[PDB]
Amino acid sequence: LEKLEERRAQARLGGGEKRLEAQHKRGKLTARERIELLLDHGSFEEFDMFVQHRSTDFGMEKQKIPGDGVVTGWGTVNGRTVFLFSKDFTVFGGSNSEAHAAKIVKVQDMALKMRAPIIGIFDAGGARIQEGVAALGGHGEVFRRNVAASGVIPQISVIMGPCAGGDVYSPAMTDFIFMVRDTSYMFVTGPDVVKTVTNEVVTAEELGGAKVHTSKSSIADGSFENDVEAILQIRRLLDFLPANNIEGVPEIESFDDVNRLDKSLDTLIPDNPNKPYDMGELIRRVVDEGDFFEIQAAYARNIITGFGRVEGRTVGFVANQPLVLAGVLDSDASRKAARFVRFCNAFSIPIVTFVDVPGFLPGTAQEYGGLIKHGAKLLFAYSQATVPLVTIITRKAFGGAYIVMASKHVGADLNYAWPTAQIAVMGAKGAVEIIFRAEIGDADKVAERTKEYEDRFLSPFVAAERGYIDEVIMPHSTRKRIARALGMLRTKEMEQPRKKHDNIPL
Amino acid sequence: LEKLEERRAQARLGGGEKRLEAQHKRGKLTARERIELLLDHGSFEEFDMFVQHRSTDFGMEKQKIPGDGVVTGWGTVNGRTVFLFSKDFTVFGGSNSEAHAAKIVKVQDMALKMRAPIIGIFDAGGARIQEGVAALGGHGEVFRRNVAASGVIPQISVIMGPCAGGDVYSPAMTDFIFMVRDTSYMFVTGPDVVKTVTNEVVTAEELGGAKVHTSKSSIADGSFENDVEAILQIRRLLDFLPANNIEGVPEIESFDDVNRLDKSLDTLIPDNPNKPYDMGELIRRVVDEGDFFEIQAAYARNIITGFGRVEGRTVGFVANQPLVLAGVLDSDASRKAARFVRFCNAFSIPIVTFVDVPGFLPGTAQEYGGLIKHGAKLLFAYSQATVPLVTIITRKAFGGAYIVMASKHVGADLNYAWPTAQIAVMGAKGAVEIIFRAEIGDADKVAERTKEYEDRFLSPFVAAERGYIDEVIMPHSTRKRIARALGMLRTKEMEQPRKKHDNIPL
Amino acid sequence: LEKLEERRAQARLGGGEKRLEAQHKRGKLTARERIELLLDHGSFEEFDMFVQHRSTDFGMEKQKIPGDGVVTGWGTVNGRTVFLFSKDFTVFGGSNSEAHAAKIVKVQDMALKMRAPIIGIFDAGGARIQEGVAALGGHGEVFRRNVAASGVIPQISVIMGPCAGG
Amino acid sequence: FIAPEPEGPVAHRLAAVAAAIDHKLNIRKRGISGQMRDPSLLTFQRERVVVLSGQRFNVTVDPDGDDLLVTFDDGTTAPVRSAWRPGAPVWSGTVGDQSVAIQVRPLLNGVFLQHAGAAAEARVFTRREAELADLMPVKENAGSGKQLLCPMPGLVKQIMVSEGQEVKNGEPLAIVEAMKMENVLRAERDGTISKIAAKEGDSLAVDAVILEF
Amino acid sequence: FIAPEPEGPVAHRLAAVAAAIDHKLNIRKRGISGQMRDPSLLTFQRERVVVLSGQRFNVTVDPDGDDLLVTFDDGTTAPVRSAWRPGAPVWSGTVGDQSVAIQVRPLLNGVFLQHAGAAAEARVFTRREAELADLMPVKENAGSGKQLLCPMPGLVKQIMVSEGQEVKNGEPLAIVEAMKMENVLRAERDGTISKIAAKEGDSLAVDAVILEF
Ligand SMILES: CC(C)(COP(=O)(O)OP(=O)(O)OC[C@H]1O[C@@H](n2cnc3c(N)ncnc32)[C@H](O)[C@@H]1OP(=O)(O)O)[C@@H](O)C(=O)NCCC(=O)NCCS
Ligand SMILES: CC(C)(COP(=O)(O)OP(=O)(O)OC[C@H]1O[C@@H](n2cnc3c(N)ncnc32)[C@H](O)[C@@H]1OP(=O)(O)O)[C@@H](O)C(=O)NCCC(=O)NCCS
Ligand SMILES: CC(C)(COP(=O)(O)OP(=O)(O)OC[C@H]1O[C@@H](n2cnc3c(N)ncnc32)[C@H](O)[C@@H]1OP(=O)(O)O)[C@@H](O)C(=O)NCCC(=O)NCCS
Ligand SMILES: *C(=O)CCCC[C@@H]1SC[C@@H]2NC(=O)N[C@@H]21
Ligand SMILES: *C(=O)CCCC[C@@H]1SC[C@@H]2NC(=O)N[C@@H]21
Repeated sequence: LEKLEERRAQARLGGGEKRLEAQHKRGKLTARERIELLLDHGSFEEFDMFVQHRSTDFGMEKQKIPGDGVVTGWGTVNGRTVFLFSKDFTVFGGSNSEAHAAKIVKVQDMALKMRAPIIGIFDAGGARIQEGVAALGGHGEVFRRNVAASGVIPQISVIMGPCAGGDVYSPAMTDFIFMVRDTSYMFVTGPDVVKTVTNEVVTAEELGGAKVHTSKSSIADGSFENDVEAILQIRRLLDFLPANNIEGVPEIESFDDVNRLDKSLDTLIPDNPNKPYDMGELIRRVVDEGDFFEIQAAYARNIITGFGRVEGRTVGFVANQPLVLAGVLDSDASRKAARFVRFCNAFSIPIVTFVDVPGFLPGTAQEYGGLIKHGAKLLFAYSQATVPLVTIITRKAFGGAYIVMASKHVGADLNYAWPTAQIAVMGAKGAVEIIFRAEIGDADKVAERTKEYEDRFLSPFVAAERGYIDEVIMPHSTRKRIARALGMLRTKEMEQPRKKHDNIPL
Repeated sequence: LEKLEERRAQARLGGGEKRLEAQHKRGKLTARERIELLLDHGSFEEFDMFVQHRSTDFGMEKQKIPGDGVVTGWGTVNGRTVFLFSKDFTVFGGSNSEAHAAKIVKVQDMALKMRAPIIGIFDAGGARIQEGVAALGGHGEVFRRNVAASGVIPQISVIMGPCAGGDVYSPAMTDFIFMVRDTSYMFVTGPDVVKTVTNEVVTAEELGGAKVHTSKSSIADGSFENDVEAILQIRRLLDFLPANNIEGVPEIESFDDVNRLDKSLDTLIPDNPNKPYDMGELIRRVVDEGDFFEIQAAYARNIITGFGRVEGRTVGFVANQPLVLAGVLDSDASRKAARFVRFCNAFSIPIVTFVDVPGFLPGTAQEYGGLIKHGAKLLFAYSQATVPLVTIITRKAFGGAYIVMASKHVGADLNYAWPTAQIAVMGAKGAVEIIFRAEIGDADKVAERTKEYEDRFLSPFVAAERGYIDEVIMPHSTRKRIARALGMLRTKEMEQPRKKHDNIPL
Repeated sequence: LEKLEERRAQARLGGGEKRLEAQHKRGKLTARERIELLLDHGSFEEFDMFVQHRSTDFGMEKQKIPGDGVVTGWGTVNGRTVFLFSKDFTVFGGSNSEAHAAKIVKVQDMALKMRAPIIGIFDAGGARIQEGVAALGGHGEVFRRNVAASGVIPQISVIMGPCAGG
Repeated sequence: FIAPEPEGPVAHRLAAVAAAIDHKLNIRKRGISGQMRDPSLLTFQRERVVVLSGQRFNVTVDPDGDDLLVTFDDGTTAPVRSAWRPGAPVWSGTVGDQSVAIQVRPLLNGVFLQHAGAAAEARVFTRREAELADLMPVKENAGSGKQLLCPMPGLVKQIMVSEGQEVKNGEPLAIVEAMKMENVLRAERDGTISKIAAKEGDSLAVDAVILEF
Repeated sequence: FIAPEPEGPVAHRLAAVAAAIDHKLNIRKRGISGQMRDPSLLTFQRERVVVLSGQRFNVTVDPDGDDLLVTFDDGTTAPVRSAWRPGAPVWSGTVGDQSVAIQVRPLLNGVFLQHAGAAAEARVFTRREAELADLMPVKENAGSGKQLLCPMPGLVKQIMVSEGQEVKNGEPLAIVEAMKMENVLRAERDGTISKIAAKEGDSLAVDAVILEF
């Protein structure tokens, strides 16, 4: 009984006191400290605490550390069952091995079988070189289980240290990737190989740091100051998400009122059509208590995605941001919104869309980058959704951008419009230029026809007369209309035709 | 009876004799000529021949052309039912309208209901400006039906003319896009708006020509010299593809023999590890009669995708190309192979994979472009596949690239290896450097340990001893082993867990 | 903001004050009054309030009344979600047209999708003669929706006026 | 100039208000649906640590009917009564005997409180959470290179400052018009404008020099 | 130098062989599974058009049991007998009375045939297909520049050409080593080497100048 506790303490020591104090010196928590902070007090049950590797090459048999560089188990976050694994950087550098991957596979299998969220905490150095192809096989098993669990249970990856080589492909298939600034980085190939091949000198932070993956490469869904903040925000996020694709969104007691009006929204849209406004202000006015968990805030800032609550239930939000790039749709924003909409649809999360978009970003850079398929990704995600879709057009909706941004034609349930909405094929000037192309040399006649087109078509009423807009609502009633619409649409039933899977462009 | 035939002739005239002659002057066929060339002789039945638009704005009521700029209907290609629509460039420039989109919606609904392929021929000018938001609504309906039909029936888009604005988003979500060189182009935004906004002077060909979309942007799956060649190749591809996701691949009588050996394959792999070889030669020696329909041949040429036949049945092929970029995996190749594998799995097409890959492409350009998620796309597609998967490793399989390229660990059914295969975590030099970094200063010791590592681990037998490789086969029996394996695996049954859809990264 | 209120008031007037007065003279409520009486207080959300017909034959384009002769939407009856449409006898006699039937089809689709009861209030004069075979096509779409919803959601029809033809 | 850090009774009142807000939020949070078992079968930790901008308070929170009772290390107790609800910018109520109003702003894993001319970031942890948070390093900002670069291509609309003028943080510096939409640039540092490179009406490019701090 | 275009009996034999190959391929193709109705309930068009590298032959193909009979406009009939199967590089058989062997290289919508020193691209259409194909324009090659660029970064290892040497297409010009793999560059045009920019052992970036035509 005392020898068992002694063995437990020795296993908890991990790679030794020196490596633990080095980890703390870097400003990072240990794997067990991260697990303790993530879960409720006393709820953690650990699996495979005494697992050791069976490698006998290059003198590996002389160092057998229990746990083999990963801590696995399950617990509760706010009373709800979750599974998690945390790679121990002090044990062989956290490198993946056969038994390491076997423990991760066991925890993944249990999470999928019990229909519970699984959390991955990554602080490692890749795959163990001495293990050979067995580590690659274990990585492949982990990847296969990640693919199998996709769309069934939420998978969250927290990068709290180095992540290189084949390690990065496990978080990449999870739903959300979060990084810690200045201490974590991700790349398929390390700086040394980059120097030896491309003759380029970069550091780990420059190559794959948190800023790179949160603002450039679209890999990460967010970054945090340190480990404690990241783990607390993970706990906050878990309260938004369903446990699986069956139970639906969790519900809490809301302190907000669903019948309240916000008169400040009546003056949110500027009189000048060239003046931008903050759509995040509208989003935080609509959600309960102004609490909004934003996803990929630093990437593709011309669109906004994130989780809020309406009447105590999780609601996804997609909105164009006029403050960045005039709110146009480009490849980055399209891909970000498409991934968010696909996640929300997969887990039965209703989506509220605020539309203010003048079109797509022009130029050869967008066309050579595949803007066609990238925009088609968002169009595909919106047309594929069977969750409730509430769309509110605030200022602009022009042409294909109007079609893509959750219009009634692609399957939106309710489509509201503010009195300042402008739903048309294009602007009045370009429209009269295309239509009255013969009398282009005149000036007064062109101005008169432009004014006539502006008064006749750049309004929410041409679409309202065709039934494309369900109702033109006052801006101060936005939250009330959204709440009532979602309450009514909670019972929506809809299914796509039978298929193994769709062929959405990649 | 004579007035009906006169009306039919007037409708067949389209936009007039002068416009048809102008169309023929550019070297392009008319919509009806394209339909006649695509279908079997006398099999075309036309829908909505006399449909006219109902617009009354800007004097549109004075121009009522029957058909409204599109020819729709159904026919047979090699005796198999297909549906098709061909936009008529001589009628309002082929621009989409309410009745135009209604006809396309009818043909899409019939194609989805009959479980038959649908072919889209695009030669248009976007959406009709005078129609207003009704054209946008019709476009949205077409987009929704395109998304609904995805993964159920094969959708083929042939771009034989201009395609701009919201038009491009309908082909984008189809399975294959084919273009005609020097006469077709695709872009979301036209050159005039590009000049107005970005102050950049480009032509239609420079902005969205066939070469751009076949070699630079990944939009198109191929290009052809002219219209007749494109249509004949479309007929060939239709002969390759299944009618829907239920009937399976079509079967023909094969003139080739499944038991023949190819002694020339025994010397395909060069003795020098730095000498590349043509994997296309191996692919064309394995398929029946050397007939191989390649997909995206001009894009991401470090990997090869396309359709062949083994024993008269359609088989998909994915193979690394050592001739381009040493056969490494980058974002472009990963996305191309992932889309191909997703299409093949969606329609129950078995996939044969030839593996020769030293790893992934390094550098900041790949990491900043999202190499993590783009590479994970191919791994997701392979792990998600439930169709038969036969993998043959010829020369190299290093690190995570070995896992991605349809390894045993991600769900491959049979994994063969040539005697020249090298399955390891990395090269011998780097492995010795990592393992023996303490004594890296001794040149002779480093060389001796590198030789030992090369002899021990850079062989197909370490993986064979672990069961990762089913059999090491002689190169001359590759086709025989593949044919027997596919014949055995035809009865494979496997299913992913229940979900709305997966959350593959975009 | 004030122009939206003015447009809403003009749309609520239907086919004019005198036609509403004649409707009250017959002892009949208006379509909006019937909807208000049926649903809970303040629970009615209206769809397609500004929908207008697109017919241009026999001088129909000179009289475009918003709503096109039917009031559609959803509400709650005793706290439970219901969908309803009420034909407006003061707007073209309540006759079915293309946009009229389109609004009815929208409300039927929403009722079937949300698995909620749908209530039909009929006070009309058949199909609009000037709306050719488009009116018949809209009638057929409504019939198909009715057949599809049969046995899935309860369908209640209240005949509060003339109902003839199709 | 710089907001003073709360001291003495002001600090105690801010700590009590932060503890009460955290207690209310935790009580609401514990009512989430889908829990493995009944949340009533769990216990709330009385001992709490309140950190007010580098100042720790070891407090215990005990419910008393509707209001809370916050007890500090040195015997002092402070009942907290309020009708404040999350999302309300102002916290109004009584902390002990005095009636106070405190500005509440959202913060990551905490709240930002302003009261009696003092401002502090309030984070409430358990003892173990406080111990783990004490291990996190203090990270200092680097700053900008005393140059205002134009992040997007466009045309300069207006510049409201001249050379040799003092500008505080967040003050608008220039307006850039791109795709029929104005963009406002704000200073990320403090100092005097050395010189102005771009003039109003000029069509700048990506990462063009506008001014030097 | 340049492969002669077939003429006279050689052209007729090539046309007959192309027609026979097309007939065999069509017969195999018509037996595909999943057809709407029975393939036997359909007719095959006897009239065919064989376009032999800008030379048209109007032929009719009628199967003579195990053989094929091709009749031309001038009334000449050339029976065709062979055991050739698709994928075989050589077509061996008898065309009428003479026994011939023809090299078969497939191309898009046709085959490339070499026989008796003559080479021609053979495409077989119907009447309507030939009429539609006649509408297609003849597109000329745009050529290439006089500079040989380096498509990928790497190290130059070997150059087999020297100054003032005339080479034609399909000849190696340089070898570039990148990522432990060689890359052979081939000439896309013809021209004497006027100036060599890079030599062996020189590291070149992307699109670096190598040769001047
Ligand atoms: C991930 C990485 C950038 C971080 O390394 P780091 O943060 O500087 O920490 P270190 O380099 O000091 O390695 C720390 C320890 O972990 C061990 N380790 C890390 N990764 C390992 C792996 N994949 N296999 C075996 N051991 C590993 C090291 O041996 C070292 O042991 P030590 O403390 O006694 O020296 C670097 O270790 C790396 O690139 N590893 C290889 C991963 C990879 O595949 N990169 C792509 C190259 S193609
Ligand atoms: C597609 C496009 C590049 C090709 O134009 P083109 O090949 O040079 O042929 P044209 O410009 O001469 O237009 C041909 C005819 O079709 C008509 N047409 C083309 N597109 C049309 C549209 N979208 N709506 C209505 N009519 C259209 C033109 O009026 C013209 O009539 P005409 O023969 O009497 O002159 C150009 O027509 C276009 O961009 N159209 C708008 C589509 C779009 O949205 N582009 C993106 C801009 S943001
Ligand atoms: C239903 C019906 C018996 C009731 O008519 P009613 O109660 O006496 O009221 P009215 O006849 O005065 O018609 C009222 C108004 O609606 C209009 N209206 C009624 N039905 C209409 C229709 N089907 N189409 C167009 N307009 C119609 C009339 O023009 C009239 O306009 P008005 O007020 O300026 O005169 C009669 O209108 C009718 O039969 N309509 C045709 C419906 C039908 O198909 N009947 C079967 C014939 S086979
Ligand atoms: C004035 O310059 C009008 C041209 C700008 C129009 C803007 S640019 C981005 C949007 N895309 C598009 O086609 N129009 C919008
Ligand atoms: C000699 O230079 C060895 C370094 C090159 C290794 C090649 S480059 C592309 C592949 N990716 C990787 O990590 N190694 C392979």
